[PDB]
Amino acid sequence: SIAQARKLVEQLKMEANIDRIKVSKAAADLMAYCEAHAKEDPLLTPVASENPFRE
Amino acid sequence: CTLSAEDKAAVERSKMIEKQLQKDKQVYRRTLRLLLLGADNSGKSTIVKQMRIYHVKTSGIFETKFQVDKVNFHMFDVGAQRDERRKWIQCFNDVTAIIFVVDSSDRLQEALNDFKSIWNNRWLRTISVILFLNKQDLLAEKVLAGKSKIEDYFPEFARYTTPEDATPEPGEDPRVTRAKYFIRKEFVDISTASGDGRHICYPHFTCSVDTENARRIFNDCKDIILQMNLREYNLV
Amino acid sequence: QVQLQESGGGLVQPGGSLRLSCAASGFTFSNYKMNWVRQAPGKGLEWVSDISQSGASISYTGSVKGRFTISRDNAKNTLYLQMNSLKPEDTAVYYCARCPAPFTRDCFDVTSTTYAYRGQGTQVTVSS
Amino acid sequence: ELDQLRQEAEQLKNQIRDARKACADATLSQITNNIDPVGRIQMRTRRTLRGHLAKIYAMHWGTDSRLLVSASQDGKLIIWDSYTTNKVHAIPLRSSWVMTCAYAPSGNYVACGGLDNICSIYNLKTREGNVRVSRELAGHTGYLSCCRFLDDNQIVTSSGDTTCALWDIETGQQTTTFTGHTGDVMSLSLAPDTRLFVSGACDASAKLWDVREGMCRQTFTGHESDINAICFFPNGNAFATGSDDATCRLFDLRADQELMTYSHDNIICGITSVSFSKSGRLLLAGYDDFNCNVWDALKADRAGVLAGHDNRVSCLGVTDDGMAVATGSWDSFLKIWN
Amino acid sequence: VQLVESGGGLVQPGGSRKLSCSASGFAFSSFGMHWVRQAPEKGLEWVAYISSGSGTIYYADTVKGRFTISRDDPKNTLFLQMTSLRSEDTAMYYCVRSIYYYGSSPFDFWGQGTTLTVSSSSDIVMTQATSSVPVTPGESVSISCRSSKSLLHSNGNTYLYWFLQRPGQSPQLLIYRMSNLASGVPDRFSGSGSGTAFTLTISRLEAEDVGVYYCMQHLEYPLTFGAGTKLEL
Amino acid sequence: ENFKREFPIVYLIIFFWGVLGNGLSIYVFLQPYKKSTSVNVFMLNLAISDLLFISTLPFRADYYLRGSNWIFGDLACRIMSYSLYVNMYSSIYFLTVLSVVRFLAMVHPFRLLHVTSIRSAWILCGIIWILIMASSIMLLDYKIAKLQTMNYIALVVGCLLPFFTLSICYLLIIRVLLKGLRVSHRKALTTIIITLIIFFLCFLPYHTLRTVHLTTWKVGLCKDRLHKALVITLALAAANACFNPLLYYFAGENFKDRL
Ligand SMILES: CCCCCCCCCCCCC/C=C/[C@@H](O)[C@H](CO)NC(=O)CCCCCCCCCCCCCCC
Ligand SMILES: CC(C)CCC[C@@H](C)[C@H]1CC[C@H]2[C@@H]3CC=C4C[C@@H](O)CC[C@]4(C)[C@H]3CC[C@]12C
Ligand SMILES: CC(C)CCC[C@@H](C)[C@H]1CC[C@H]2[C@@H]3CC=C4C[C@@H](O)CC[C@]4(C)[C@H]3CC[C@]12C
Repeated sequence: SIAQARKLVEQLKMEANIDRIKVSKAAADLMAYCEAHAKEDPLLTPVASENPFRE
Repeated sequence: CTLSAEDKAAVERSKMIEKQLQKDKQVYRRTLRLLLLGADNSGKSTIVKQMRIYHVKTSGIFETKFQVDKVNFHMFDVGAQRDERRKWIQCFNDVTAIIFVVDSSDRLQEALNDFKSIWNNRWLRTISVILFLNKQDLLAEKVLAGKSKIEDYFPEFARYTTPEDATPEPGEDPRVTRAKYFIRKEFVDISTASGDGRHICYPHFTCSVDTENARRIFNDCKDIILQMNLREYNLV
Repeated sequence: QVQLQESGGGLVQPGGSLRLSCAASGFTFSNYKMNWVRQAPGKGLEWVSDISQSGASISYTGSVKGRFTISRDNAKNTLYLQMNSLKPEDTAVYYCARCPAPFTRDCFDVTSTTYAYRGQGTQVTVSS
Repeated sequence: ELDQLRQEAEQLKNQIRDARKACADATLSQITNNIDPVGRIQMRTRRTLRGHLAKIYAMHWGTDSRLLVSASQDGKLIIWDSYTTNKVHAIPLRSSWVMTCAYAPSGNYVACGGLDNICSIYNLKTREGNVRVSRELAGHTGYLSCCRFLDDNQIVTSSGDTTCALWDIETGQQTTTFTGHTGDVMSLSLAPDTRLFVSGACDASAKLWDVREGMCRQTFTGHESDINAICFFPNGNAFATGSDDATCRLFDLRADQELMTYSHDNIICGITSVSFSKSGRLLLAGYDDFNCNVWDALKADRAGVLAGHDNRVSCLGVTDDGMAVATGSWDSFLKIWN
Repeated sequence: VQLVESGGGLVQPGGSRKLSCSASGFAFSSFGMHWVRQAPEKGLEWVAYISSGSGTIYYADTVKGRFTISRDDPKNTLFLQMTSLRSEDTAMYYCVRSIYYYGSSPFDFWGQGTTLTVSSSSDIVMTQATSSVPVTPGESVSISCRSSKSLLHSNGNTYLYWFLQRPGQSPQLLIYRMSNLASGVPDRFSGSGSGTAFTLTISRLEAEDVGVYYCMQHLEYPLTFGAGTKLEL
Repeated sequence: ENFKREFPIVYLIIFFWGVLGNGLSIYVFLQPYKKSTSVNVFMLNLAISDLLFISTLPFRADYYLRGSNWIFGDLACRIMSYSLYVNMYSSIYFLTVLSVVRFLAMVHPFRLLHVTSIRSAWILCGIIWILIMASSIMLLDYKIAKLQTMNYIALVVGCLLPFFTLSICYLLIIRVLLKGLRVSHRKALTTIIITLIIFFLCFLPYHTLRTVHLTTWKVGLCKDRLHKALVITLALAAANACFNPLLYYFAGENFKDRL
């Protein structure tokens, strides 16, 4: 069990000493990606004429 | 018509596939699928040996086939899985008759908790359990000629006073019958406490030399089928 | 993250009254059927007490019938185990375990050699 | 003695929580309060694929957004046309307890695996007629939960032995073994560029992995119960977790903490599957209460319900071009929606 | 993965001929089976068809009701009878298999089918360009063909094939449905089209890329061909 | 010559309750479930038979209310009467085949002789429907016609034979249920015995009374009890369409699952 505590603490070092971009950036990035691809999501803006699953 | 010749022969392919799917559906519904549960002390492997006489290193599930009276049974012993079982147990919601094997001679409250957790589990309700109260012989020697008692680990056994037994084995001592009934009652209390009608538990008193364990699955199985047919033919 | 920190434990005499506790954080407490499980030395985990979601249904192992009492203050997120007349055999390390899933009445594999919503545990000792 | 190391691990937890808290002064919703709601999303069962005898654990789309593989506990891999409802192939399995299926991104292969601990690779586009087994990948000690092809020769298989494993299909030998989770691993999601993959397990934790060496980059722990399904956002800088505490949550890798939880009080059953659409505005989650809910991934409210299944929804999938979602279910029927 | 046949040779203009086939190399009972016949100093001609799970048995318009294409899934044989043999139906017979499902490549591997000889209509037409076009290696040929009826179903695909043959051995598929290359065909062969007339482009015409470039449509069942353009060195 | 007794309201009540009990049933049988097996084909057949019968009911109700009203209508009188009382003899056979299916399921469950929903079930539907129609198209014509021998041969096979088949099937099922008792066996026994009694009620009382005088009272004499009881059979036959929804598929779970 001592080696298990060893390998957990080694890992918990890594997630601690890793960089984090502030949440504002990530929220803005996801929102910008959603804006970028909205016009071509055929489930959100339903297909106009070309959808292959009619009738 | 409005589809080409390629689409035509594609549809002939899909239909030829339906023919095989129907043959397999005829195979798949005439077979009864049993999930066999149990612990390390339970004679689970010996029961599997019993049906094999009646009938690949890290294998994650085992699978034995036996037939009783021209009815194919298909028993799924669990192999190299981990201790936790709340996920891989969901794979067996549509089986007939979980076959639960317990060590009667005792750890027994662990078996009671296993039964209670199988019984009350969503996705495992509507499945009728078939208790095999195993190791009955060991229970006989443990009670009739032993210092170990059921009064401890189970205080409500001193004030038990066996119900009117129907027809025990002639050689069974009154104390043997008393304990043998107390353990079965202990399981049936869980069985009847929450599984209203879509559930039955079919307790049995089985041993390592018990050569009727296959038939006692057939009869229970037959009766589990009958209840399903009663609900689906609207007859109840 | 799902935390379950036990309290209590010690060197009560064979007959003393020792109260366990269990701080819980990281889950909405009220929705889970929690447990008490203990590990006597040289043996696997055994299940002890089985308080329900709201404090209604309660179960015990036979060996602690009458002797042990379980309560839970869902407002204080805390599980409890009142141990009385501690006979000199239940000297186990005592884990505060939890139901795998909410809104459920059964507890699969709570006494698993591996289970994840269990606790660190506390130790009870007797004879001194 | 040993308690010193465990206390230092607790201190590492405290510092990690402090860092994750300090990198957040505004929730996702504040940043996306002014974005226009998606309105009501209505999707109708265009096709219904029937032919599976028993419940369906997994479906995987092809990359052509037209072919589709589904696995069922009768022990069939069936490959569908999903434009027409034709059955392209119907593969019988040696183990009828398959929990997962995958379709190779080339379209050449399918792997199923399941409760037998082996990932069987099936060759579809053989010069010969029938679909035969490429090989079986036998190195896991618990049931296979998920499996995803990286290419024709690399497949990432998740297992109930708490470890994910990267395989080399030519040799049949584990190229890498990922060994962080304590509870067994239930779902798997390759990154858009296949450099990473997230992994949700029965310890209520999701781990971001680096599939170059086999070490865990990040661990995300926000859920209450065990995590049943994961899926990267189309971006690759986020992922959604479908858990058993009746919630879905969106985690992002770069900030490395939870962004929103998609929950409603009426839901008290677990999530079985998650999927985004194409722009990641529309998270689709399958439930145990028999019907998929469509979640506005940026508002955190329901918009649309895919209620057409008699039993629990066991799998989901959006096409690579995003035209359709297919939902398998324990009633043994696949439905394509639009 | 071989297809071989039996019988064949001299025949009378009213003699019964049992032209069998043998297929002992693949999953026989998952494949559609056509027959295609080569008139000796001419092009090659479509004949009977029998789909997987014999349930669609189409025929030509010149032999319709004479020779009863059959099947034997156990023995892996295409038994054929024939008795009429109208003095000009004698030719070189080919046994092409084809599997039909989305993305599949039909008309992939052909047999040999010996050359028995006699001892004495709203179909489509696949007309091709000059039948020789002599070109030396290294040059990019662009031999084409013409379809009377537009080979473009509302699916979105053109049902035009492209075959090559050699002085000797049987033909092969190069590019099925006018774009998609076959299995063992070099990436030098290609294809592009508009709907009724269009071409395949080769680049590095080596010593084995020489032969007659036949062509097929697959919208209706005359399954027509052309005279074939024989590229010379 | 004994029909001048207009006891109208009964027909209208039966029409209301039967149509509400049967439209719901066809609607919920119309749901795309993997239903149970080929057992809802038979109940669908019975439901549509009952629907068409109860649909024919209002116009003969008008006839028996206003004696001269229906004869005004059109040529349809003969087709209506003759080839729409094909329903009753077909509705009988559908309930008797349903009873045979139930007997096979309950008493002999390890013999899968009730399968094939698509078509080894609808083949029986087509056989019964078309065979009954064809056996009826030999004598297409209320207003009486010479049907002396017609009733007798219809009774020996189309009336009593299902009785000796339905009764035996349900009795053989009852033998099983006698020896979980309480929850299942008692509720199956109640449903079975109620179905048996109500079937014996209507059907037998319309048939025997219609035969006797297909032998006595239009070729001879009668008195008020006979043809009034005669109304009993017509009314009770009608009455059934009201119970057929509640009888076979009110206490069942299969059915109550859908709605
Ligand atoms: C399906 C497999 C096996 C074959 C099927 C057997 C057929 C089952 C249905 C029977 C035949 C076709 C349907 C025929 C209907 C009429 O036949 C009609 C009974 O509905 N006539 C009589 O009852 C005649 C009875 C005579 C008694 C007269 C009293 C009143 C009854 C109505 C007629 C009154 C006659 C009026 C005074 C002359
Ligand atoms: C007897 C009268 C009322 C009609 C008889 C019913 C007819 C439809 C036939 C058709 C299906 C038949 C069954 C076929 C299966 C068998 C064989 C054996 O298991 C005993 C009888 C049994 C169970 C038959 C019962 C008789 C049966 C039910
Ligand atoms: C549903 C039934 C009515 C089908 C029609 C005929 C009935 C009479 C037939 C069908 C098959 C028959 C039963 C099945 C076989 C047995 C076992 C043995 O004891 C001989 C008679 C007996 C007990 C039969 C009694 C009559 C039976 C029930």
